[PDB]
Amino acid sequence: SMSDIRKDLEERFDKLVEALKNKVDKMKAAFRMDQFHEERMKDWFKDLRKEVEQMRRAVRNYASEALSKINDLPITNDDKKLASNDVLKLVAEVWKKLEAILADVEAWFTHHHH
Repeated sequence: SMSDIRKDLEERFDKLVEALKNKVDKMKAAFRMDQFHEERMKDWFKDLRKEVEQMRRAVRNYASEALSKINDLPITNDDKKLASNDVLKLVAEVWKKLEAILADVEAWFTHHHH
């Protein structure tokens, strides 16, 4: 069924978001506003952008597989397109959440620093 496919996809998306958030939160709690820590944020931001890229890659892989499952269902082509539309909406929402996490910690450090 459609809802199973959707529900399972959204659960994977939510795990990526939780995992990214955990990584960012734990850095902020370890962060002291001193020099050693300041000079390292450049590299840590570099590594966080790689992480986001890797998760956006996972997002495409997970969505491609959901679309595969949808296209195997005994439903009309019209219904398949409606389903893929719903998948694409879920993809847009996990993208937005992943990008906000990154944007938010980048703003936290700029603001911490000004």
